[PDB]
Amino acid sequence: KETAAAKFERQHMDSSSSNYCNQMMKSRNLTKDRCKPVNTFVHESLADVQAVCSQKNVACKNGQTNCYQSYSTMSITDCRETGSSKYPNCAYKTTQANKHIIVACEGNPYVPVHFDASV
Ligand SMILES: [Cl-]
Ligand SMILES: [N]
Ligand SMILES: [N]
Ligand SMILES: [N]
Ligand SMILES: [Pt+2]
Ligand SMILES: [Pt+2]
Ligand SMILES: [Pt+2]
Ligand SMILES: [Pt+2]
Ligand SMILES: [Pt+2]
Ligand SMILES: [Pt+2]
Repeated sequence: KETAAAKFERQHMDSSSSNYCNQMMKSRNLTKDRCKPVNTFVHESLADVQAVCSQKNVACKNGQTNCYQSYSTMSITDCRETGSSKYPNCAYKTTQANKHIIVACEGNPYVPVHFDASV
């Protein structure tokens, strides 16, 4: 019964080390049945990420036009499973950057529902 907006917050928001991704991928239920291979966390306020839905309108990867690019760079952590990672012992490399995010927005209130990319 999780909404698309709630799922985006669970997978992609960290509004709060080398082991960050190992710990975060676990606590967000992204290693439950399989190791989710790639995931990005946004290290910004929920308000600042929701505001992206009023910024630069762009096409999404899938061809819809409800995508938005952040005008500002944001603090993000990229998590990517190692070559040698095997479930249920899921292993991630943690990479920090300052990049624009692209999100899909839907619904009322009009908030992020899908992490399209970082640029
Ligand atoms: Cl969707
Ligand atoms: N930027
Ligand atoms: N971060
Ligand atoms: N997403
Ligand atoms: Pt951070
Ligand atoms: Pt952080
Ligand atoms: Pt930029
Ligand atoms: Pt989606
Ligand atoms: Pt996602
Ligand atoms: Pt997707």
